[PDB]
Amino acid sequence: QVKLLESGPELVKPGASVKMSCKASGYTFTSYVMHWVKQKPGQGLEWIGYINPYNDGTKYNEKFKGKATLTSDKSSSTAYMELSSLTSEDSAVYYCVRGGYRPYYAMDYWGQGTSVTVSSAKTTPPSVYPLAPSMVTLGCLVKGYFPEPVTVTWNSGSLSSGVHTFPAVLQSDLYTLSSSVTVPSSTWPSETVTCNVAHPASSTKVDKKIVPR
Amino acid sequence: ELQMTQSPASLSASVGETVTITCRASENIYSYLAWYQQKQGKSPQLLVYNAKTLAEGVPSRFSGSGSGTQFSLKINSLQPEDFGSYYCQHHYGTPLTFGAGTKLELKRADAAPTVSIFPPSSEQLTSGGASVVCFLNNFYPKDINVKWKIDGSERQNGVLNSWTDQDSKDSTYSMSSTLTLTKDEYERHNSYTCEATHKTSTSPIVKSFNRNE
Repeated sequence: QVKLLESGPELVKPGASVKMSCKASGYTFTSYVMHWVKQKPGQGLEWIGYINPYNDGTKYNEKFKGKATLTSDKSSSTAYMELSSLTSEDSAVYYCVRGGYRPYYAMDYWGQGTSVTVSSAKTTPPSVYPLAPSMVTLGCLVKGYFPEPVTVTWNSGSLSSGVHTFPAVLQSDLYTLSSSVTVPSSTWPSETVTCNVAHPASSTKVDKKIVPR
Repeated sequence: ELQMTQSPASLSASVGETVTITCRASENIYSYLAWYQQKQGKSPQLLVYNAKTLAEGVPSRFSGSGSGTQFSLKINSLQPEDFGSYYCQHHYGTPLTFGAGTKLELKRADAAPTVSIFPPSSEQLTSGGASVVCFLNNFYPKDINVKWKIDGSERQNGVLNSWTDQDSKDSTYSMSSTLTLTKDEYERHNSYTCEATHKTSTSPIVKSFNRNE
């Protein structure tokens, strides 16, 4: 299978630079060009330019000219994009995409994408606070972490149905999010309920049990 | 540069229903247009290239058409899997410009929220802060207002709100509303009131608790 493998998430300071990677396999790396696409959260897809790994030739979106540099290494089937003088407006998921091979090159293979957060704000774990009052709605509040994302489960995925885990909001240069779980009144608090919060940037895992007050 | 105008931005519809997405090029792009589908949290997927050829796997219900400057994507008899976002893109020449995107959402009947209010957690209190949380769960449509009231006087400062994406099982939305105060300001009052105003009723659904109970 044709497969594109991108570099893990980045947290950079403004004014700095980042360089991401795209490992390509399952086809002749030199035979297809490699495009780069930018997507800010909740927003559209945006084309950057592409590298031709065969002759190292490049074509750029005017707007990203002198923001993004594209490169490739033949020997290791690898595509690279560097972004310089990083501003908050560079905070976005970035994709590498293989270019079709027709006739007319249609973009066909997308990688998982690489997330970049351009902030002076600094890695910070969250505080996890419980939320206790035929159904009961319990909660979990995830306050003051950075950067995104965090993952929430309840009872390590035992409780999948009836969960709402809301999008984080920037609370004074730090993120805040919450999560609700609805379960049968009879089951609680006899059966225990626990929110499992993970913040991979800080390698912190949290586990609040919801105690009835 | 080349300009692509995609319409509409958002569209709603029922399963079994047929919808059309339009894309306008500001210059003759002969027939070099592609369409993509992207679901929340996934990478985009090629649907149509060369303006009307389906990619492999793509259900027949999808159907591209057009030439020169006018293009449209028809999805016949929508299915649950079809809901998500669509993008057009010029694909043979630079710049491989994307449309702005169309978000496609599911219709259901108006639905009142299940509102829950939660008092600041004692653990948060020891940290000097106090967050009052209130969930307005599984409602339709997305428009809703929440009003916060402390001893019966409205409060706008320190209110953060977050809405989920459309629910994939029942098609409702859920909002979370957070009122943040300090332990002092908080300790200085009693009544904490969450009022939800929604086309589903004339009376706001009021949820409340008294700090001293």
